[PDB]
Amino acid sequence: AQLKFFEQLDQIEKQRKDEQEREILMRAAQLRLKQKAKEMQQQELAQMRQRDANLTALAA
Amino acid sequence: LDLAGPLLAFLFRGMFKNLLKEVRIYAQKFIDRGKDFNLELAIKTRIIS
Amino acid sequence: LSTMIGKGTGAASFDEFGNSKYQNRRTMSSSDRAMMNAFKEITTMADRINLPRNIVDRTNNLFKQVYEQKSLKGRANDAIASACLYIACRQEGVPRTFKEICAVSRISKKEIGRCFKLILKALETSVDLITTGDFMSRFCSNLCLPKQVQMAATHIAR
Amino acid sequence: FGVLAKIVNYMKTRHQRGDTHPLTLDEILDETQHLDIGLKQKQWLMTEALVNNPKIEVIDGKYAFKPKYNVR
Amino acid sequence: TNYKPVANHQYNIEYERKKKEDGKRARADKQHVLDMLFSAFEKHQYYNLKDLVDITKQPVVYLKEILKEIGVQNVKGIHKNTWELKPE
Amino acid sequence: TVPKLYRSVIEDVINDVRDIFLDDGVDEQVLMELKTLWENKLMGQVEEEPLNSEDDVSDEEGQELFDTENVVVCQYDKIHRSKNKWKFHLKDGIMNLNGRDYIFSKAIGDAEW
Amino acid sequence: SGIVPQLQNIVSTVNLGCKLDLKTIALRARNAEYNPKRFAAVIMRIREPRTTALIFSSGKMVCTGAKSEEQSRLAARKYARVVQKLGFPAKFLDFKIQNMVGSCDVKFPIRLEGLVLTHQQFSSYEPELFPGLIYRMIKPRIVLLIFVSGKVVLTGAKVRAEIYEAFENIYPILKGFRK
Amino acid sequence: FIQMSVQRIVEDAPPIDLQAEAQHASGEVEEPPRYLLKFEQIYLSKPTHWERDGAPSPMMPNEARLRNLTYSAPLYVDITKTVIKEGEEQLQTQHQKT
Amino acid sequence: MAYQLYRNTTLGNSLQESLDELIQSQQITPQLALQVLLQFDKAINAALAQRVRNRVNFRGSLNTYRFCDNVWTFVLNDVEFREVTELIKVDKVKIVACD
Repeated sequence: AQLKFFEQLDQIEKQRKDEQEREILMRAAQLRLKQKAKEMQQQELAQMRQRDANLTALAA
Repeated sequence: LDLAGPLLAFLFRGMFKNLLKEVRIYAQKFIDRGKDFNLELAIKTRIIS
Repeated sequence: LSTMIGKGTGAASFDEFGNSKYQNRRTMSSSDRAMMNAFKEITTMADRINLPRNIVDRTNNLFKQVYEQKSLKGRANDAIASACLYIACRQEGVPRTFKEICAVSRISKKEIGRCFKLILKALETSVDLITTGDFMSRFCSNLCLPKQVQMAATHIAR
Repeated sequence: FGVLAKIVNYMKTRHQRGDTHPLTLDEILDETQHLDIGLKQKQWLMTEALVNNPKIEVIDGKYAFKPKYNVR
Repeated sequence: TNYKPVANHQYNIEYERKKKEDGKRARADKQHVLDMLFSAFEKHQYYNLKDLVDITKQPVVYLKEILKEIGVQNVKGIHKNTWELKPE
Repeated sequence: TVPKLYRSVIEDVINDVRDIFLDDGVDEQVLMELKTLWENKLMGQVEEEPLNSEDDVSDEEGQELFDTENVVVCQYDKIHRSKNKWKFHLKDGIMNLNGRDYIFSKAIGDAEW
Repeated sequence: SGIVPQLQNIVSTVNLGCKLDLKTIALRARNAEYNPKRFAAVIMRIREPRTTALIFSSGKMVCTGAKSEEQSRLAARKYARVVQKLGFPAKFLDFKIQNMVGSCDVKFPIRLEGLVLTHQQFSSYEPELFPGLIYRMIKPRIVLLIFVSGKVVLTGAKVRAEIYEAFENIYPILKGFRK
Repeated sequence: FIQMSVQRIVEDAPPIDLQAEAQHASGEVEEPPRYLLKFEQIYLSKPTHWERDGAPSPMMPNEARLRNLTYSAPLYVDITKTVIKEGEEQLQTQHQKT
Repeated sequence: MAYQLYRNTTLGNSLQESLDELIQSQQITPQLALQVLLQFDKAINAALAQRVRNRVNFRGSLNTYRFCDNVWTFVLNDVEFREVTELIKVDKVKIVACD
């Protein structure tokens, strides 16, 4: 479990590097912010998509 | 001296520009709605004549 | 009972940022603006098939009667105008097919026919039944057939 | 965050019940068919941002007394 | 050939076919419509009624009733008076 | 044929669930055990209010309750009916007839009511 | 005249007196279909009376396809009893026949041109729109579709007496234009 | 005028470019279609008078004088319409003698 | 949260039973089982859509039908599934369709 905590800290470093190692690619042509915005958009679709599942289970 | 030809050419320039303007407006309405406007209906024949 | 104003001269007519004519003139009422637009549409449709001005005037009168009668207020304007044009052609003795009217109007044939029935009911009038000889002249001329061929076709149909 | 505004609507209907009592977020989330995980933590960050502007009053302790004018 | 007699214009029949296939927007249950509205508001704070109708895919009258229940119209200097999806 | 399609489906399913198994932090041996068990398991009434005047105006409702008979599950593109007959453009789907499974892309059907 | 029209379709409306759940009815009924995107009611069909009924959430139902008044009433009662079997408090209130349709043949070709010429006030003959002549009788409020083949279809009637009376009125007129 | 100037005026006019105003509020990656119209090849017919029947017939000058008609000739233009819906296919329909 | 059609078939039933066994053994959590079912639904839909290229036919009589939420529940009797390569006879069939 202590080793799993260390692996989680390494994954946090990897996400920082990926977000910042190219927050720079965008500048050369905010990546984290863009990803967050993309995540926000799906929520509405997901549920419109999701509750159909509930009624289809009742139907079949 | 401006004879018949050049005078009518000036008038036709103006009226053809107006005709294209009217086609632009009429087609833009239908395009905004998403209908595929008919070119023959867009042309207002009365303008030039 | 109105007027309108132009630019005039170049001085105080345009003000702080080009006020123009102090305004835009802004005239009239819908009970006349809608009729005006319908008249414009009727003239356009008639010119599309080279209808004479007398048929245009008869169509305008028919549309005025229908529009004031108001039994077709729910039907879209252009359909009423197209049906009025068809009825005017029928009354003048030179009928155009419903498809021919639809060719020059954005309204479909079905809607034109429905508005035609409604206009006949509202006006409490009637139109003489079309005969095969009514369309012979236009059909033969558009086909560029000789006069003898047109006569033969008319006689055959009759 | 939308589920949060929905919780606000829920506590509004709770006022409509007239049985308004000092509450917390877990019981509301349960009665509104929603879970208690780190999602509740991020939405609670949003909820504290709400507590910075809770015209619909959401205080931390004994709370939820929205109406600026309220007697019966 | 110009203005040839046609029963119905081609563009109109295409548009009518599309509309018929799509059908009218159905009146969904209040709970699901409310949840979708709340997610939409989560996207960001201000929505116009037209695009909100597009997002929710609900009848305009039913959506207006549900939105009047919770949301409130604010007169604003953005362009015009629009709806606010925050209940308070 | 159908078994070969089933094996391809197995490959697709395992490939599709690998990412979820990494996301949830669970060890990959679960997928192997799942595949093993899955394969093993497979192989003059004026007062008209009373409606009781008529009886036995229905049929047995136990068919839908049983569902033991053959079952076809698919997707429909067009379904038309003209006053007697039902017509079916059912697209790609699956059929369970007499236990043996059938696979199809275009299904055309005509039935009478 | 020696000819009596035979009914081809009867439309009757009856109120069940209770609100209903269309989704529940669609899920639980036998032959019912519900497509709120297409139509706001539930369409159900029963084969023994060979009729179709539309059921609305307001509790009002419309039954069509019945060839007889008794068949229409029995079919409406059967639909109401099916809804009641689904647990709803369905009743049979203000059952009424809104429209009746009848058909017949005069057994001779008819000159619709002469007919419309003589009865232009009631006739409407537009071959472009519809090959059959539309006659709007006044004393009975019946609309008659008269065809050159001799077939006559009457509609708009509330009772069978209206159908029979309208045909009795129209038959001498048609006999006057026999081809 | 007729032989050269009318055709040159038709050709000089810029092609009509039309597109929808972000219709459907979707991803809108140039999703609104682009409609392009280009006029070409103007044609003139001989002077013609269309009667109340609508049947075209040649119009002699003296008939125009007597019946107060206007001596005019029909004017026809070929128009090419291109639809670009960003569907990777562009269709260029041609309308002849409009 | 998907179409969820093939769950009530031989394949879906076998997958569900296997997931039930692992749940009984505590090897997998129910959330993981649900995720596996969702991924299976996606994969099976794609596989049938893509790798199936055969056209089939059938005829018969209809005894019942139902429709709700874009779900047809036809019930046919004495159906004959005819294909160019083979013909199959069935006394009764239930056709569940969705879109």
